[PDB]
Amino acid sequence: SKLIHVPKEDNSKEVTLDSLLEEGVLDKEIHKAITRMEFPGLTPVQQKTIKPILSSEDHDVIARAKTGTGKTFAFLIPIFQHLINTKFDSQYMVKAVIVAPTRDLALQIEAEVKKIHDMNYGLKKYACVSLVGGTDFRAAMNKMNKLRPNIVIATPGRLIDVLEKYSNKFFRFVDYKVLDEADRLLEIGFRDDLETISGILNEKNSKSADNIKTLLFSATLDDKVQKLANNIMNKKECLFLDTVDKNEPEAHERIDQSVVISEKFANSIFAAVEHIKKQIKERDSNYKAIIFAPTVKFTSFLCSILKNEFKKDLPILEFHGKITQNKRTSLVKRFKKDESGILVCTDVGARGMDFPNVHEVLQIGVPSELANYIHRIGRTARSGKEGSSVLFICKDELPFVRELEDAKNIVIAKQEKYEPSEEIKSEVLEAVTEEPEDISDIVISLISSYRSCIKEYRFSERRILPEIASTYGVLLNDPQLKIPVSRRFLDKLGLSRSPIGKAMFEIRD
RNA sequence: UUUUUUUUUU
Ligand SMILES: Nc1ncnc2c1ncn2[C@@H]1O[C@H](COP(=O)(O)OP(=O)(O)O)[C@@H](O)[C@H]1O
Ligand code: BEF
Ligand SMILES: [Mg+2]
Repeated sequence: SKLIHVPKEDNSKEVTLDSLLEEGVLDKEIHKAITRMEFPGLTPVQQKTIKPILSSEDHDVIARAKTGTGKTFAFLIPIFQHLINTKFDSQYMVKAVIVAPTRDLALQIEAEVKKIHDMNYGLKKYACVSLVGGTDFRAAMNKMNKLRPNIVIATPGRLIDVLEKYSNKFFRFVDYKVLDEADRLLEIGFRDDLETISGILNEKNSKSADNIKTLLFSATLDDKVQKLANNIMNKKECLFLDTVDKNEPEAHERIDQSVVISEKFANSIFAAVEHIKKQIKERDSNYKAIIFAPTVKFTSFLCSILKNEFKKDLPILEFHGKITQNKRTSLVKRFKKDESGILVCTDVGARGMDFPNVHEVLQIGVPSELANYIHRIGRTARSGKEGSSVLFICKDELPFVRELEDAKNIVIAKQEKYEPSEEIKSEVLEAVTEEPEDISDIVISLISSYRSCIKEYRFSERRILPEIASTYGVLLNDPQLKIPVSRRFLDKLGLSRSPIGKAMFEIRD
């Protein structure tokens, strides 16, 4: 299908809510709702995308805009307008399906729809229901029946669950599907699900298999996403609306980025603790930060350390996929409103989540995918605010920083070295209450995660894997100690005849 | 000795 590039333009006429109203693109009722939010104007992505999404042309839309620049309302606004435009047709049916890669992001988008409802009660008739995992299925279906929503927000697993059973009842008149964080939803592990979703919606559609228009939004996408999306894009033409230059880096330029390089992976823990200590002192505890970590087990561990160091100074919140969904939702609600605190999380929190006035994003180790560097640091410097980011890595992780330059054109100007004092090591290690078996579980989780990104980040396996494994000895304060394991375990992992494996593990069976 | 998420509260 034909990709029509509309690149970033410098001197184009400003689009406003009033101008869209006067032109007849927006109804008074949606104009009202957004106006009462009292935004200075519409963000570039909003100015660029609202009219084309609503256009009577037979096209799909792809939109790139940097983190925190209003992509959500960029699709919610025209969606509401479409509901108003067709308000007498199929009024009890879902007309827009919005898909997101995490439950908390889907629930956030639902909360944004609710903000529109609250700014004009006249829009409550265009109801919305979220379909996400970890919530009561029956209770959600009762809500579908009671409210008969025109907008569904969902995560892929639960949506498929619902579609396999109820696609005929609610989903035969869908006109739009939106993939928020589209590049993530088209990666392995989501792509098959999005193709299943798209296939069901297209099959069940009462007009035709090509009726549904598809909108793709992300801070990170290019021409290659069209290929990946080929099986789910129905229309003969695709409009690519870009608010970023082709050779311009996708990272938000307002973010003051730095990297702190240690000799050992474990030393990044001490570096982060000292950094947070300094920030709490210098900002007089007026400090709101997010710290990312590679695995669930390590995130949980890092949270324990940070509570011991800092719970007296600030709240420490633990956020990952093994936290119950009720608790995930309450901590998201709290961190959105809190002035200060530290959110400790996995990449569950890397994309989309809008926590106002985060001062700093910290990272211990590398993200789960290259693009997530940009999304992680984009949790700060949102909606015109300032922000900083610090990447804490060890020397053997440096090829990641080179790949950011080579692949994504991101050059981190501020780079410095770190070496922990014996004092900070003793302070941090003494409060660790984990048993050796727990430390083994934690470090093994790191070995497995780092192993899966060796090719992507161009790591040297022979250096990175022993370095990660050596974290076990460092945390037990005995550098020559190796991780005790069984031969069957080493066989499973695939390192039983390797010198790399012998440097990491001791076969204490 | 589940590597980030993602139905299985249908
Ligand atoms: N026109 C606007 N002017 C100022 N702030 C806005 C505008 N539209 C949305 N916002 C705010 O910007 C923040 C980030 O929006 P979001 O849609 O999450 O960004 P993105 O999805 O592009 O990362 C939200 O708090 C939202 O209320
Ligand atoms: F690009 Be955003 F932080 F959803
Ligand atoms: Mg977003």
